[PDB]
Amino acid sequence: GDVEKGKKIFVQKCAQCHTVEKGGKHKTGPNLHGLFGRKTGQAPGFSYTDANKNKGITWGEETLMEYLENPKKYIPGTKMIFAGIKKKGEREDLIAYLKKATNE
Ligand code: HEM
Repeated sequence: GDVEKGKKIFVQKCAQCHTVEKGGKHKTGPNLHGLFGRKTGQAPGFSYTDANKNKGITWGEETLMEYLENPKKYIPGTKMIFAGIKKKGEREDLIAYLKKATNE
C-alpha cells in the first residue's frame, strides 16, 4: 500500500477518534501506538467492550484488512462506530500508513 495515500485516509476517517503516536491520548477510541503484533483490546487505560477484548486475534496487516472492511462483522458488539472501507486498495494504503505511524 501507498503510505501517503493512507495518511490522508487516516486523517479524514480515523484521527477524530484515534491517535497513533507513542504516548498519544485515548479519545473516543484507543491510542494505536504499538498496534501491530498486539492482541485485541490490550492498550492500557482504555475501556474496551468485552467483545473487543475477547476477539483474541493479533493485529497485523491481514487481520486489519478484514476488520477495516466491516468492523461490526469482524467484532460483533464493538463500540467502534465506523461502516468500513469498501475498496481493497484504500484499505491497503491505510494499513501501510498504520504500519509506519504506529511504530515510530
Ligand atoms: C478507518 C478509521 C479507523 C481505523 C483504521 C480504526 C481502527 C481501530 C482498531 C484497530 C481498533 C482496535 C484497537 C485495539 O484492539 O487495541 C479500534 C478500536 C476502536 N475504534 Fe477505531 N478505527 C477507525 C475509526 C474509528 C472511528 C471513526 C471511531 C469512532 C466514531 C472509532 C472508534 C473506536 C472505538 C470506540 C474502539 C474501541 C472499540 C471497542 O472497545 O469495542 N474508530 N479502531
